[PDB]
Amino acid sequence: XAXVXAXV
DNA sequence: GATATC
DNA sequence: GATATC
Ligand SMILES: *C(=O)c1cnc2ccccc2n1
Ligand SMILES: *C(=O)c1cnc2ccccc2n1
Repeated sequence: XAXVXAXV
């Protein structure tokens, strides 16, 4: 759920 | 480092 | 299960 390097 | 909503 | 980036 975090949106950092992936954004899910 | 830099992590939480589906 | 469902994950990558400066
Ligand atoms: C988002 O809350 C979150 C938490 N754990 C994960 C594990 C693997 C892929 C994506 C994820 N997203
Ligand atoms: C993004 O590429 C990425 C990869 N690994 C992580 C681990 C912990 C927090 C954030 C992250 N972001």
